[PDB]
Amino acid sequence: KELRCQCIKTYSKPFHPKFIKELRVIESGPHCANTEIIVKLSDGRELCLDPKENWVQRVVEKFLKRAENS
Repeated sequence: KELRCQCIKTYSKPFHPKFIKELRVIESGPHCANTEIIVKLSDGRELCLDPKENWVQRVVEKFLKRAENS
């Protein structure tokens, strides 16, 4: 399934990676001029995050490292 940009907005306040349970990273391409990072929170809500922000990069990496260790 091929979708246009899935994010309407990004969430701008830093938060702890403990609240992320799933990550999707969709590189830019014909479908969407921007890379999108979509996180699923503990309770199933989803947020998009700005891939360019340092805090976002850090939170994604911390989630990935935790998830890789189960």
